[PDB]
Amino acid sequence: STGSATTTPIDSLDDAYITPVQIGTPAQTLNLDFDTGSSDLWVFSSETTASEVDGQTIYTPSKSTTAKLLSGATWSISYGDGSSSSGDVYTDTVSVGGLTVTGQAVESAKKVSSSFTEDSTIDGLLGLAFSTLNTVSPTQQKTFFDNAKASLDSPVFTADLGYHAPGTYNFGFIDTTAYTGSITYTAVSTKQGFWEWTSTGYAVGSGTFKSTSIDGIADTGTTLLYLPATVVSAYWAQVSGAKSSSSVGGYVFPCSATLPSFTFGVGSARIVIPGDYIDFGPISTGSSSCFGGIQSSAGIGINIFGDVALKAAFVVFNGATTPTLGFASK
Repeated sequence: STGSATTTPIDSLDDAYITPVQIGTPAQTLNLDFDTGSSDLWVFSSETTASEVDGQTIYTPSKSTTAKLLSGATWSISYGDGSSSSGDVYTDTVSVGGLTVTGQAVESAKKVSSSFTEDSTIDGLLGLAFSTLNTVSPTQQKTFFDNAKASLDSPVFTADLGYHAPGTYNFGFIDTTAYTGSITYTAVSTKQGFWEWTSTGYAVGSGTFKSTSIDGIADTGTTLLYLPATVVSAYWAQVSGAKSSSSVGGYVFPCSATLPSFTFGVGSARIVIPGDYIDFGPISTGSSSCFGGIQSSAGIGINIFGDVALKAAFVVFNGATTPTLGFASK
């Protein structure tokens, strides 16, 4: 089997992407944030504290003839941005782009933190990291991809995120029309539960490539590109007036600037992020200070190849017995 679904930016900055997902019988369609940096499929629901729902579409398990309470199971998750959610668990039928999994754990939120409530466009998350990170207790649950893998034509999914435009998540096949050149594959460590790999270096604009190993994660659920402070300083030093602002929380730059591109290495191959992809717009409405798309990871503990980086490539998440990542230009 295969599946193919369109993923759409939630706003004019590409802050996140939502993909329609069918849950239950008859189908209830929710728009979920596919997140290769976490491993829980959780939704706003009829159980969510009413004051914490503000415009989202909810899953109502009592209206699904295929829903079953997973007795005793609870979940609770906290993300790198400080947001969180928790609740109980049902199993139900879940379909993405024509690909159906029966018995998928659907984690029903009883509580969500303010940033989730405040974002009316995201009805939940669909985790695509390794199932060892799933938070369900006392019996850990598998991701949608893990449950689907054996049925897929090939044990892979691909992320093709657009710049200010829709893109595609495919399951079970590699669309050879969706990229240019060849796909370069690189080793993955699953020891932390992430799609963790080592970039071979970077360049700023037309500058020379610096060969240096940068360990990080391919994370569709993080907006920006977080890299070591040395790399990020080298980038922003090429932008007149750019500076790190402790009050804003990162590098800002004059909105009048034209930004240089940023290249990262994948083996001997190179992925170029155009300068425009690094512009996240005014820090507050009407400001002439703009927020940068490349930021320091120094306070995180891990480097993160988020959407800013991933949207410049066609990315293969290869879930073969030994997982690997593939990157192609497009």
